[PDB]
Amino acid sequence: KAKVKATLGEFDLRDYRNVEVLKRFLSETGKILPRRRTGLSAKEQRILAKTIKRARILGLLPFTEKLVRK
Amino acid sequence: MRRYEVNIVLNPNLDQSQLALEKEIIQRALENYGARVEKVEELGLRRLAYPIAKDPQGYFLWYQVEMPEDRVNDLARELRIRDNVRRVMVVKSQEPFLANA
Amino acid sequence: KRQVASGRAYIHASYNNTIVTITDPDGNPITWSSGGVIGYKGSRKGTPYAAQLAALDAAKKAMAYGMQSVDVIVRGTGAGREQAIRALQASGLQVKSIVDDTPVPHNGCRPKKKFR
Amino acid sequence: PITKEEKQKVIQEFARFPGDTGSTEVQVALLTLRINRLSEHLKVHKKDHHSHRGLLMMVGQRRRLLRYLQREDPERYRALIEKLGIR
RNA sequence: GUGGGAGAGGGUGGUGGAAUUCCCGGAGUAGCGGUGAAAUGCGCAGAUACCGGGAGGAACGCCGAUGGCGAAGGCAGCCACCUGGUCCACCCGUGACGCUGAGGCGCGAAAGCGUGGGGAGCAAACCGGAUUAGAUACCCGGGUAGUCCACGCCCUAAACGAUGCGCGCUAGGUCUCUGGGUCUCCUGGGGGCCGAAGCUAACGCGUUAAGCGCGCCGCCUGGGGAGUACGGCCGCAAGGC
Ligand SMILES: [Mg+2]
Ligand SMILES: [Mg+2]
Ligand SMILES: [Mg+2]
Ligand SMILES: [Mg+2]
Ligand SMILES: [Mg+2]
Ligand SMILES: [Mg+2]
Ligand SMILES: [Mg+2]
Ligand SMILES: [Mg+2]
Ligand SMILES: [Mg+2]
Ligand SMILES: [Mg+2]
Ligand SMILES: [Mg+2]
Ligand SMILES: [Mg+2]
Ligand SMILES: [Mg+2]
Ligand SMILES: [Mg+2]
Ligand SMILES: [Mg+2]
Ligand SMILES: [Mg+2]
Ligand SMILES: [Mg+2]
Ligand SMILES: [Mg+2]
Ligand SMILES: [Mg+2]
Ligand SMILES: [Mg+2]
Ligand SMILES: [Mg+2]
Ligand SMILES: [Mg+2]
Ligand SMILES: [Mg+2]
Ligand SMILES: [Mg+2]
Ligand SMILES: [Mg+2]
Ligand SMILES: [Mg+2]
Ligand SMILES: [Mg+2]
Ligand SMILES: [Mg+2]
Ligand SMILES: [Mg+2]
Ligand SMILES: [Mg+2]
Ligand SMILES: [Mg+2]
Ligand SMILES: [Mg+2]
Ligand SMILES: [Mg+2]
Ligand SMILES: [Mg+2]
Ligand SMILES: [Mg+2]
Ligand SMILES: [Mg+2]
Ligand SMILES: [Mg+2]
Ligand SMILES: [Mg+2]
Ligand SMILES: [Mg+2]
Ligand SMILES: [Mg+2]
Ligand SMILES: [Mg+2]
Ligand SMILES: [Mg+2]
Ligand SMILES: [Mg+2]
Ligand SMILES: [Mg+2]
Ligand SMILES: [Mg+2]
Ligand SMILES: [Mg+2]
Ligand SMILES: [Mg+2]
Ligand SMILES: [Mg+2]
Ligand SMILES: [Mg+2]
Ligand SMILES: [Mg+2]
Ligand SMILES: [Mg+2]
Ligand SMILES: [Mg+2]
Ligand SMILES: [Mg+2]
Ligand SMILES: [Mg+2]
Ligand SMILES: [Mg+2]
Ligand SMILES: [Mg+2]
Ligand SMILES: [Mg+2]
Ligand SMILES: [Mg+2]
Ligand SMILES: [Mg+2]
Ligand SMILES: [Mg+2]
Ligand SMILES: [Mg+2]
Ligand SMILES: [Mg+2]
Ligand SMILES: [Mg+2]
Ligand SMILES: [Mg+2]
Ligand SMILES: [Mg+2]
Ligand SMILES: [Mg+2]
Ligand SMILES: [Mg+2]
Ligand SMILES: [Mg+2]
Ligand SMILES: [Mg+2]
Ligand SMILES: [Mg+2]
Ligand SMILES: [Mg+2]
Ligand SMILES: [Mg+2]
Ligand SMILES: [Mg+2]
Ligand SMILES: [Mg+2]
Ligand SMILES: [Mg+2]
Ligand SMILES: [Mg+2]
Repeated sequence: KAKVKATLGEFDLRDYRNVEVLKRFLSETGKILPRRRTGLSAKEQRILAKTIKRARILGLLPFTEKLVRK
Repeated sequence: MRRYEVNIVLNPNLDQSQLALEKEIIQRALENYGARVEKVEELGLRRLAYPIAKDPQGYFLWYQVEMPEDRVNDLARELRIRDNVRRVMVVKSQEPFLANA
Repeated sequence: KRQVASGRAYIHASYNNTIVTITDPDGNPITWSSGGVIGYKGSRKGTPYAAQLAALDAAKKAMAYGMQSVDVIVRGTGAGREQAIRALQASGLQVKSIVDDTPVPHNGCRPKKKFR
Repeated sequence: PITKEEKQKVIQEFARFPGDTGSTEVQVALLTLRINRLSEHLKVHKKDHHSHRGLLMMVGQRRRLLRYLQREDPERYRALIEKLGIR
């Protein structure tokens, strides 16, 4: 499978308000994908985690979701 | 004085009488705390990822300001007073860290 | 005596019992069943067979009110979690969708010694 | 905190000559400002013990330099002390 | 000094969603719960399961790491203010200003003490139910102190790398965090794994030394009696040195 950084443009990892790209980092649930799946570096991942959590408080990213399967 | 970004979500049911007042109330409180404005982005109605105050949407305001640092928390306290104000998040402005550059 | 004809079926599966509630589309329940509602008494409630007959009993109970379509909601890890869904599919009630909504805390309340 | 605007006013005040950034007079001046800034932060915030350890170290550093000045040129030590109001 | 950096380092205020419990309403019957089986328990005064509203307390899922920070204890939601340590580049300034450190002074997980709050979940003691030859236990149902906050004590620990601090020297390889660079790589500062020489009783250690040297502090001198007795200092007590 592809990684998220691999299929994406040049984006601001620090902009908490850009949902279209930030949504691509959550999973089927609201969970923040691991580095195995985001292709991010050690430092980039630390920044993403913090920006996603910021967007979650503005109401733009979901804290958790429901899985439609099983 | 440092530079911050003010994010303000308000109730997305207001008419023009109410929206203009709540916004000019925001203008008034900024003047009172010494916050010079630099630019503003008004995004308006936005689908929320979870219900906030039983309402599935929010009305969004973003401000880039330069104000004294000691007065930021007193500015937040004053903004959150209004009923129609739902979220106040004041972030210290940062450099736009690029990725996949 | 209601004629709802479409609604939700919550499967609550724990290791000691499986129990099924069938509600109208806005969540108010209609009928329900469990491993204890059918004959079983003890540890046999948390068996997959009990889960089967439980789902099926609540299914036939909802037929009386005229249900056809069902949106399945599943909570918990337990034996006969899958066995109860498979019963609901075969029950005749057309299964619209299936969602696992098991509530997991964000690590807030200290668990009983059993769960640490 | 301590902005470079304030920093430079102190260095240019205590420099033995223009361009001197590392004199013992310049160091103990700079330290003394950091000491007061911290002890005022510690007047309130009495429960901040980790920051307090940093203060115990600046105090020691200041005293080692004064103890050094005292040995080499005791006149410049008297002038430094009375200018900063210490000991 | 200057210019940059990363970070659950500390303190204060504010704030977000998930979950548990409780209350209100709706809808809805005959059980739920729990175990190896059970039973005590709860349920017709309507529980369990389900939708909605509210209250309150505690802890932060994913990110999360074999990761980072701190002198140690220890430190994970997010925001803001106050603040400590530290690393790198420049080769600018001072001109041996250094190292260690008996005593002193401060910090010091958990449990415990005092005063006043707080109290959702958990839970010593305790009340029950089981198991059992017995059960002063493991398993089950309850439950008080306590766990949480403020202020003041207490000073213990497998407080562990069971490895005191600083400096110099002595093959490399590989993984990694974070800087700088003429950016297959080079070069620092951390975190790991193999391993030269060498050391070690052995296991193992090996540029993060348990190698080679030097400086300084602490400490040991067979087991039991015993961390006891006595004396002293500390403590409200428990008790500690
Ligand atoms: Mg408000
Ligand atoms: Mg059972
Ligand atoms: Mg948990
Ligand atoms: Mg706990
Ligand atoms: Mg917990
Ligand atoms: Mg477990
Ligand atoms: Mg459970
Ligand atoms: Mg678990
Ligand atoms: Mg488990
Ligand atoms: Mg556990
Ligand atoms: Mg577990
Ligand atoms: Mg310069
Ligand atoms: Mg912190
Ligand atoms: Mg903090
Ligand atoms: Mg805090
Ligand atoms: Mg009720
Ligand atoms: Mg009964
Ligand atoms: Mg009960
Ligand atoms: Mg009870
Ligand atoms: Mg009864
Ligand atoms: Mg009874
Ligand atoms: Mg509810
Ligand atoms: Mg309460
Ligand atoms: Mg969890
Ligand atoms: Mg977990
Ligand atoms: Mg983890
Ligand atoms: Mg974790
Ligand atoms: Mg660690
Ligand atoms: Mg470290
Ligand atoms: Mg530890
Ligand atoms: Mg700092
Ligand atoms: Mg020079
Ligand atoms: Mg010279
Ligand atoms: Mg000389
Ligand atoms: Mg000492
Ligand atoms: Mg002293
Ligand atoms: Mg202690
Ligand atoms: Mg304690
Ligand atoms: Mg107490
Ligand atoms: Mg309990
Ligand atoms: Mg118990
Ligand atoms: Mg026996
Ligand atoms: Mg605790
Ligand atoms: Mg420890
Ligand atoms: Mg030994
Ligand atoms: Mg020891
Ligand atoms: Mg060395
Ligand atoms: Mg580079
Ligand atoms: Mg290294
Ligand atoms: Mg190897
Ligand atoms: Mg090997
Ligand atoms: Mg090999
Ligand atoms: Mg050898
Ligand atoms: Mg050997
Ligand atoms: Mg060997
Ligand atoms: Mg080795
Ligand atoms: Mg060397
Ligand atoms: Mg050495
Ligand atoms: Mg001794
Ligand atoms: Mg003897
Ligand atoms: Mg013996
Ligand atoms: Mg012995
Ligand atoms: Mg013995
Ligand atoms: Mg003995
Ligand atoms: Mg002994
Ligand atoms: Mg002994
Ligand atoms: Mg004895
Ligand atoms: Mg002896
Ligand atoms: Mg003892
Ligand atoms: Mg004696
Ligand atoms: Mg005594
Ligand atoms: Mg006494
Ligand atoms: Mg006693
Ligand atoms: Mg006793
Ligand atoms: Mg003792
Ligand atoms: Mg004793």
